[PDB]
Amino acid sequence: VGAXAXVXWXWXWXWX
Amino acid sequence: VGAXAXVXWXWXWXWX
Repeated sequence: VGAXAXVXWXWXWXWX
Repeated sequence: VGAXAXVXWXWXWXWX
């Protein structure tokens, strides 16, 4: 979660 | 991964 990969910013799901 | 939860900083595994 949050920032990098997963649920949030960068990779996987959400933004970036 | 990275910063928040998962593999890295904050929650789950790594630091914080």
